[PDB]
Formats: sequence, structure tokens, C-alpha cells
Amino acid sequence: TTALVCDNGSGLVKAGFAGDDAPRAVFPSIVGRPRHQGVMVGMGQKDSYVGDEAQSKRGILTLKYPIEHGIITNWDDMEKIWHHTFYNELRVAPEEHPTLLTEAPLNPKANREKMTQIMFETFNVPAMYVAIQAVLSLYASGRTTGIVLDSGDGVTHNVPIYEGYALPHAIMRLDLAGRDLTDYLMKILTERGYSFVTTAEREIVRDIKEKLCYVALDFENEMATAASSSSLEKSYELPDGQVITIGNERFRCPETLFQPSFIGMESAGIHETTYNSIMKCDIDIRKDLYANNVMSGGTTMYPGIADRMQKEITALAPSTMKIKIIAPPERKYSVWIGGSILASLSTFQQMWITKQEYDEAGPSIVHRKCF
Amino acid sequence: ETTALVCDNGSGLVKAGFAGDDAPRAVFPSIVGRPRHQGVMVGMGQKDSYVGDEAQSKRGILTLKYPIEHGIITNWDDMEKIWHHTFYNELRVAPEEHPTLLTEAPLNPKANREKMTQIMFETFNVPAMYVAIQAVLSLYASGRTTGIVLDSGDGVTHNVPIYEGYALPHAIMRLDLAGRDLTDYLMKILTERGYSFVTTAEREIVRDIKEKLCYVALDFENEMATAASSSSLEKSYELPDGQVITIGNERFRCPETLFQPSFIGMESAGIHETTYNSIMKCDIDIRKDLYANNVMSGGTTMYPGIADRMQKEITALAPSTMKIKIIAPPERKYSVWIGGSILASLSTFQQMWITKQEYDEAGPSIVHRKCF
Amino acid sequence: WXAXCPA
Amino acid sequence: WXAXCPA
Amino acid sequence: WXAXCPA
Amino acid sequence: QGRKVVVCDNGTGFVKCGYAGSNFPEHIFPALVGRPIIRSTTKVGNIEIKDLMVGDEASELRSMLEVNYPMENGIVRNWDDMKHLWDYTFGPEKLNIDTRNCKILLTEPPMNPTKNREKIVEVMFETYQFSGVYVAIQAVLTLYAQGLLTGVVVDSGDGVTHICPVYEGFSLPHLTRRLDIAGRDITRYLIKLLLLRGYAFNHSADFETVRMIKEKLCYVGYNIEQEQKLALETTVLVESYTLPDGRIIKVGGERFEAPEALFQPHLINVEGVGVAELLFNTIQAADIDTRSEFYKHIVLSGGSTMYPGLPSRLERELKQLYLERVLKGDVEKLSKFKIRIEDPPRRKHMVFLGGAVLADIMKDKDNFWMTRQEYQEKGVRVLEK
Ligand SMILES: Nc1ncnc2c1ncn2[C@@H]1O[C@H](COP(=O)(O)OP(=O)(O)O)[C@@H](O)[C@H]1O
Ligand SMILES: Nc1ncnc2c1ncn2[C@@H]1O[C@H](COP(=O)(O)OP(=O)(O)O)[C@@H](O)[C@H]1O
Ligand SMILES: Nc1ncnc2c1ncn2[C@@H]1O[C@H](COP(=O)(O)OP(=O)(O)O)[C@@H](O)[C@H]1O
Ligand SMILES: [Mg+2]
Ligand SMILES: [Mg+2]
Ligand SMILES: [Mg+2]
Repeated sequence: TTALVCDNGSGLVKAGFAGDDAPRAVFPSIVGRPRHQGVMVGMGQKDSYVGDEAQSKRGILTLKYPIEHGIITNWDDMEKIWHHTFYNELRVAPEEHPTLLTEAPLNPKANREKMTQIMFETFNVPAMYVAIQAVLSLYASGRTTGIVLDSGDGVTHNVPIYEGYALPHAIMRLDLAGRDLTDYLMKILTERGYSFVTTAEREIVRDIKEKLCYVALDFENEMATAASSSSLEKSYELPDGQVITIGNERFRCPETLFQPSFIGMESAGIHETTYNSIMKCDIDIRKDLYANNVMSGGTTMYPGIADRMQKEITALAPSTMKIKIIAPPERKYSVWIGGSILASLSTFQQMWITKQEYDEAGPSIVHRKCF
Repeated sequence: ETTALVCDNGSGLVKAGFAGDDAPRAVFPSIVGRPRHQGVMVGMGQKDSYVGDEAQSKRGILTLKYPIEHGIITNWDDMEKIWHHTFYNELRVAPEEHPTLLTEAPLNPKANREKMTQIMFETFNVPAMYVAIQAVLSLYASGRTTGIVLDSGDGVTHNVPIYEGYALPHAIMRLDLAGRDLTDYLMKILTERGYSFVTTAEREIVRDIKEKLCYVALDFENEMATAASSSSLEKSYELPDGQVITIGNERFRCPETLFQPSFIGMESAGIHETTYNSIMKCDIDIRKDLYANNVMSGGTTMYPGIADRMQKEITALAPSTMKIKIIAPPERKYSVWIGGSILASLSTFQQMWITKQEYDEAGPSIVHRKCF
Repeated sequence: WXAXCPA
Repeated sequence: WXAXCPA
Repeated sequence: WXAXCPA
Repeated sequence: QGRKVVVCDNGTGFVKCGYAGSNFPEHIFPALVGRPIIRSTTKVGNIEIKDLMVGDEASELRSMLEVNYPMENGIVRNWDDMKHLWDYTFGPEKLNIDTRNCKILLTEPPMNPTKNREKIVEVMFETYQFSGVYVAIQAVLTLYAQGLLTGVVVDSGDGVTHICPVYEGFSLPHLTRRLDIAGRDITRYLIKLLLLRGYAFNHSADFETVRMIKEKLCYVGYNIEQEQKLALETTVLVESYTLPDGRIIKVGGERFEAPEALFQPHLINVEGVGVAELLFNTIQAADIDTRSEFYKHIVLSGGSTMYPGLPSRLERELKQLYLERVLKGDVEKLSKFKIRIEDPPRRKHMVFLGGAVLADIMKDKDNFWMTRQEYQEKGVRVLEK
């Protein structure tokens, strides 16, 4: 009667039924194992606490993210998380309904083939499909033309689009994402006087950034006002009760997106990459692309990011037209909403890939299925 | 004043040497790199700017940028720096001692020519110079007076039909597709295989890989089918770090972009189609001569089997009642420089130069009327 | 280029 | 990744 | 240190 | 100025001082501080003593002293203790230098809070009123003693380890990492283990007692499995040391596993990845043109790296990483890979050599230091970097 849409986000997993406006399962992608001897034999010990629980008891586990910068590194962890989400949380058998999967652009074909083979062989799903997060973002936004800023936890990419067609030759993928920002935040927090190394403190710093970070319209002016540090410093309460005061670090780490040179990467910022991508497009569609700029992902919720992007683009672009930035307040789950809407479409009921055709043809079929 | 220097500002490489020699005396890529890090050590205040083979050697800590893009200069400071380097450090010849010869692609903006002439006459105060076209020098090097030139360089590909003692300026076609786009497409496909390359150092690495392990395919579909049976076509390359990369279909995929520009998304035609259109636009009688002689030059046309594929495509498109011959000299890389040297050595050309007196009295616009 | 295309 | 970058 | 570790 | 410069490394465990243009340090003393204490157990006063004593004398008379360490991991705990130590070393019996017309060189650890640097520079400018000072990174102070413009430093010592790779001279700040392992910790662990053996130890002075035993007996292994099997199948590796009181202790197995914490931080409750693994990861995360040059040239700096067998373990681990994470076990292509660890004989003191050579040529020109004049102004500090 319905289908399930699963988004294997680089740092989080979103899943739910096709038709619902909100996901029914939102847990981070953590597959933790005990570090200590395994000494206790009573009430509850399990070889690998992977999943939602892992966050609660992270203090005695070596948390490892199965997916790194959009590409899977450990297949056992991914299969374990898939099994957990399908059974423990959703409690829906794979055979009952099909599954929808999404992945970042410009990914290796090996990952796609392995994922399709595992899905068709292990869980024997009746049918499935592979799509792109940006197109689902367009579907969720209810628009047919624009440029997508899919700045996820692991990968940031853009895909120019036009009415009824796309431009595969103008796709740019940047490895910079939330994980690098967290690493830089840890490094600077070290320069302040607070040290964080293990993965538990990695989660702590991730929460701190999620709660007390914002972008700066002007870097130099903000630094000068920080020189007069009497109205910008803020305090955060650690689990142990210790209080940490954060000043310039609030608006320093986000600036790494516009200044990749801070981490040492010889690349350009998101504004420069979007400008280059739009310039590579045809002249006529440049106006439409400028007039519509959709952004999505968990790395673009920092207040003031839209204003800074607008200012930078207008400064770079000619000052004779109007540039508009659209920032929906629900961009976190835009990909899932788009996937659900696409699945609900009547015309898409035949585009699925079934077991019979997959077995007769082979894993290479998915490669030709909408690129 | 005994000889002259010929410099070819290639889109990706620079060729220079004395007039009379059969081989260039200076062959280095056009790279103007600057440090990207901060610098800590104190016993070094070295060369804020880096050019030439030095830049290639230490490319790992520099932001390499090509001064020339698709045949048109973008940064004049970099070009002047490379000119100074080539003149002094490598050639070690003062500009005043001998004149200089410059070459450029056809259908280039007049602003570039005027700026180049002004800089050459003002900064280095060269006694005289001239501006020419790479294709005509290719003809001079080939020792022929009639044919069609396929000057597929690193930045620009163009054709210029010619006849005995005259040219056809109204049948010149210039295509922006060149080696740089091929390298970008190769990077994109290498990403689809599983190998990632973004920065300029890996750009040079992929350029070398293409230079060493790329070839054209007579039939695309047959080659793809044989790739489906991938047990005799895959080849391995050794990276500087020691990692080994296996390349299969990518060897014969990127070159096909020349015949199928739609791969990159450009709404244009292939080299075969453009040459056919250019020859058709010419007069009927000279079509036979143009078919009988087809000179090609440039660094983008060294792929083995390219000549055979071009011959097959042209014969298929052209009527099957005459003979089409492709001439592929094994030294087409430096054909332009050889032609420039031969032209400079010509006695009749000793008076066609442009000197400082006439340039100053007339102005920069003189070069525009000098042989178009 | 200056207008149209990059170069 | 396999070559270039980690993943 | 002040936070994390002693020093 | 007086054309007089003294180079010091006010580290954590030991403090070294000396003049510029000197092959070897003139004076070497440790950082020991302790107020007088009387132990009812045994021993009474024999010779003279003072209320506050530090320096080498502590190493000989710690029996009747409450020895404490002022600095660990290169960070400030006790301002007064460091002030007393600085007064002692600057007194007329350790250095005997004129503060008002002298210059000094300081080597603070990389990746430390700016507060320590600010406090130390302010103290030097105010309490002692030095005309000028400087702060340098261990990278130059090490690579400059043998003429190397490129390499990776694995400097390890009391406190924490650090790494500061440099390619063609230019710095690479984004490729440095810190771990919570050092000699002091290896000591805490020789201790939990000899405790198991059945000996009760304190944390006042015996901490210094185990130093000599670790220096003589403790050693690192080549292969953990073979050495463990040898230990459990044989008892020839047993050895002892004569304690100051004449007591004799047996240590045959604990002397081997203590250094293993360097490659296995799990043993001491640290989520580390290993020195060799960390080095491999750091090299890999860089660009490509620099990986081969970094591997070719590598240095083993610091007194805590003088353990016998560390170079062999490190090179073997690096080769294993190269084999497994790159070639997937293809040994044939692994033969040509080459590594040459740089282990100068003077690995006990190399930073002082670098400072001396730096001051040899960086003394005539006055545009190098933080001159006293700039201190009196506001909007100051971060003069150079
Ligand atoms: N409220 C927030 N503010 C800033 N960053 C956030 C916030 N919520 C999540 N993030 C960041 O966005 C990431 C969420 O993962 P995400 O961006 O959605 O990758 P994906 O798009 O592939 O699911 C997290 O790494 C987190 O650092
Ligand atoms: N041995 C080679 N094999 C294949 N391509 C090559 C080879 N050498 C150069 N090339 C290609 O030819 C280009 C340079 O040739 P070149 O003629 O100097 O460009 P230009 O016409 O602007 O002077 C390079 O970009 C490179 O891609
Ligand atoms: N031979 C040794 N064996 C084991 N550890 C040693 C040895 N020599 C020194 N160490 C350890 O190295 C630490 C200090 O080394 P060092 O680098 O000289 O301190 P610093 O960095 O201030 O110069 C000492 O605390 C000691 O525990
Ligand atoms: Mg995503
Ligand atoms: Mg050329
Ligand atoms: Mg030291």
C-alpha cells in the first residue's frame, strides 16, 4: 500500500512511511562496541551497541561513523544499522513494502552496485530505487528551477536545474562538511584552554556547535568587537557541571565554509563554487538560476547564513538584477519530504526496479537508471 | 644582430629558441605559482613567486594557475613574469640584442594583440617583432602550400583552409574545446571509477596519466562491448605515493569527447564535422586539393589511431569516389616553432618586421593592418 | 573572454 | 576514497 | 589544563 | 643588550640553560621543588637545609623533602612555584646574568593555550625586566641542528607528545595532533604494575626513585607476541637495581610492557590510535607530493624516545600500515619502499643546539625580538608568528 524512504545521511538517518509529513525515525548513524574487557555477565551486555542507544552509553564505547564524507567504509556497520532501523524501530518487514534510497552525486559506482546487491539479496525487497537528495529537495520545495545547496554533514554539492531538465556537466562536490567544522572547532577550543579528543567529547562539541554557533556578516568587524569582549561571550553547561565560556569561536568555525584555507584545503568557498557552477551554465538560464536558490541540509541552519550568501553573491554578480535567497524553516527533512512525494507520484509506480529484471540483467542496471 | 628568437605562447606550454636551430632550447609549462601556506623557518626569504619547472617540482605547496585560458590572456602580470623568466634565466639573451617573434590563435580579440605589442615595445624595448598564426607556420614547417590545418592545441582548436599563395579568412572555425576540457572530463570520470582528484597538483598528475595511457577507439560501441569483457584492456599506473590505479574504459572514453562534444554538454560539433563544414564552405575546385592535403598539428592530436579515425569519418561523410589522405608527421608538437624559425630565416621577411620608430609614430593599431 | 565564456 | 582523501 | 585533563 | 644571550627550555620535567654558540649545554638541572619534611619512619637531619630548595640538590636530598612538580603537559598550575624556580635559576649561583641587559630564547610547546605565553612574557617583562625575549617552535629548534628544511617531528617528552611536519620549510599547521601520553605516564604505569608485584609505593619521592630503574631496565620490544612468549617461557630477562636503602626488587616482566602504552594507549584509559598509526594517518591526510618526502626524512626527537628499540618498532609498524592499507598485502611492490629515521646521538638535548645556532646569526639585527619598549603600549602582543 505504501513505500519506505530511507536517507543514509552522512551523520544521521531519516526514515518513515510514504505519505507522512514528518519522519517516524530520526537517530544518528553510530555503531559502537565496548572498549573494556567485557567483564559483566548479568542483565544486559551486547557485543555491539549500535544505534540510538549508543548515544546514551557513549562513555564506554568507541563510536565510529560507518559513512565517511558520503562514501561507505564499513559494510557490516551499514547492514547492522539497516537491520536495526527496519526491525527494531520501523517493525516492518522488507517484503511488505519497497524501499527508497538516496545518495550524493559523483559517488563511485561500486557503492551503488554493492548497496543494490545487498538490498536485493539479504532483505529480498520487492523493489527499490536510487535517487539524488537535491532533486528531492526541489520536489519538496515545489519548484522546477533553481540551484541546490545540499550542505550535509559529510558532503556539500550543487546541481543546477532548469524546467524539465538538469545540467550534469555543471555539478560540483565539496568534501568540506560538518565533520571538518567540528574538528576545527575542537582545535580552536584547544587554543582557548579546553581539550576534547575522544568521540564522546566529539558529540559534546557537536551539540555545542549546534546550540551556540552563528555566522558573521563581516569578519573583521566581528573580530574588532571581540577585542571589546564584554557582550559576545556565552556560557555552556557541560554534563559534569563545568562551565565553558565561548567567544570568537562562535563565528570563527562557520567562516571556514567561506574560507577553506583555514583548514589548509586549496579550494574555494560555497559562494565561489556556486558562482562558478552558475557561470558554466547557459546565459539565458543564469537569470532563472539567480532568481531561485534553494538550500538544504543540516549545515545551513546557522542564523545569518542566508544574508551573508546573498551579500556575497550580489557583490560577485553584476549589480543590475535582483538576487533572492529562499530559506525554508524545515530544510533539515526536505530530502525525506521530497522522497515521500516522489514515491506518492502515480507515474513513479512503474519506474521501480524489481527482483526479476535485476536478476536477469544484473547490478549494472541501476547505473543506467536515471544516471 | 645575427638571428632572431621565436616564442610560442602555447595555452599550456611555452616553446622558445634561436632562429635556425631544428629543436627548441627551452620547453617548460606556463605555470605561475605562489605559496599557499604561512611559512615558519627563518633561513629563507625565497621567491614569493614561482615559475617554470621549479613550480612543477614543488607544486605540492603552491596554488598553480595558468596565465592563459583558452587562448586569451587573463593575468598580464603572470605573462610578463614568464616572459622575463624565459628571456633572462633560461635564454640569457637581452631583448635588445635580437628581435622576437610571437604567435597567437586566430579570431583573437584585438585588445590582447595591442596590449602585447605595447608591453613588448615599452618594457623590453625590443628592436623589432612580428605577430603571426600557428597554422601558417605549420604549413611552412610541413613544406607545403595547400591543405587544411588542424591546430588542436591545449587551449584552442582551429582550422584555416589555404590555397596556393592565398588563404580563405571567411572559412575559419575556432573551437574552445581543447586539452583542458579533456582533463576535466577525465577527472570527472576518474571520480566515477573511485579515484578522486581536485587540486592542481592532481590536475598535473591526471594530465601526465592522459599523456601516457590514452588512445582513441576506431569504434565506440565495439570498444565498450570488449570492455564488458574486461580482461585484456585494463592498465595500471604508479602514483608518486606508490598507490596503483587501474584504468579501463577511461582510456578511450575521454578522447571521444572530441568527436562527441555532447558529453561535456557543449552544443557544437566534432572536429570532423567542423572540418567538413569548413571545406564545404570553400570553392568547389579547391575542395579536391584540400581533401588531398590535410595537415594536423598540436599536442592534442598525438593519440594513436586518431589519424585513422579521422580518415574513416571524413571518407564516410565525403563522397566515396575520390581518395582522402591524412598526413601525421611524428614531430607535430614543435611544428609551429619550426615554421616560425624557417619564416624568420627567410630573406624576404627581414623587411616585414615592425620597428620602434614606425610603431611610435603610428601607434599600436599598426599591427592590426599587418597581415590581419 | 571578457563577455561570453570565461577567458 | 581509495586514492585522494580517506573515504 | 583548565577543562579536560589536570594541567 | 650587552651581546649576551642565554637559551632556555622551561619545559615540564627538566630545565636546560646555556649560552649561544655552545656545542653542549653548560648546566643541566631538573624541575624539582619541595618544602622540608620530617618522616617519623626513619632518618633524621644530617646536613644543612633551607625552607625552599630546588635544582640538582633535590635529586640527591629528596629523602627529607616533599618533592612536587610545578609543570606537566606544558601548562601552568602554580604561578608561585614557577616564579620561585625562575628566581633560583636566575640567581647568582645557577646562571648569574644581568636581567636589565640580557636577551633570552624560549621554546614553548606547540598547540598550547595563549594564556601561558602571555603570563610568562608578562612575568619576564615585569618581575625581572628583561630587555627582550622570543618564543620559538620546536620544529626550527630541531631541524636547524643538522640542516634539514623538510621533515616530520615526533618530539616526545614529559607532558604530551606533539608533531609538526614541515615540507620545503613552509609550515603545515593543519597537520599537527596531540596525544595524552608521555614519560610521566609510563611512570604511573610501571608503578601500578610493580604494585601488583607486591610493593607499596607513595607519590612523594619514590616517583623520582623509579626514574633510574626505568632508565636502566625498561626497554621496548620488536614483536609483542614473541617477547610475551619469551617472558612466559623463560626467566632470563629478569633484572634488578640497588635501591638507596639497600632493598632489592625483582622486575622481569613489568620492564617490557610499560613502553607498549605508547603504541597501545588503551592500556592507560586513552582512546588513542598509536604513534605509528597517528603518523601514517597524518601523512596520508596531506597532499601527495609531500608524502614521499615526509616518509624519506623523519626525526625522533625528545629524551623520552631514547628507549632502546623504538626505531625498529616504529619502522616495522609503518611498513605494516603501508602494506595493509595501500597494497593490500602485495609484498612484492613493498620492497623498494625506504625509510631512514633520523636519530642523532645527541637526542638528549637538541633544542638547545638549535637555539644556540639561531642566536649565532640572529643576534646582530635587532628586528627579531619583542623589545622592552613595545610592552609599555596597548594593543600589543602577537608581535610575530
Ligand atoms: N541546529 C543545527 N545547527 C547547526 N548545525 C546543525 C544543526 N543540526 C544539525 N546540524 C549539523 O548538520 C548535520 C546534520 O547532518 P546533515 O547535515 O542533515 O547531513 P545530511 O544532509 O546528508 O542528512 C550535523 O552534522 C550537524 O553538525
Ligand atoms: N605526449 C602527449 N600525449 C597526449 N597529449 C599530450 C602529450 N603532450 C602534450 N599533450 C597534450 O598537448 C597539450 C600541449 O600541447 P601544446 O601544443 O603545447 O598546447 P598549445 O597548442 O597551446 O602550445 C597538453 O595540454 C597535453 O594535454
Ligand atoms: N632514558 C629515559 N627513559 C625513559 N624516559 C626518559 C628517559 N630520559 C627522559 N626520559 C623521560 O623524558 C622526560 C623528559 O624528557 P625531556 O624531553 O628532556 O623534557 P624536556 O622536553 O623539558 O627537554 C622525563 O620526564 C623522563 O621521564
Ligand atoms: Mg545529505
Ligand atoms: Mg600551441
Ligand atoms: Mg625539552
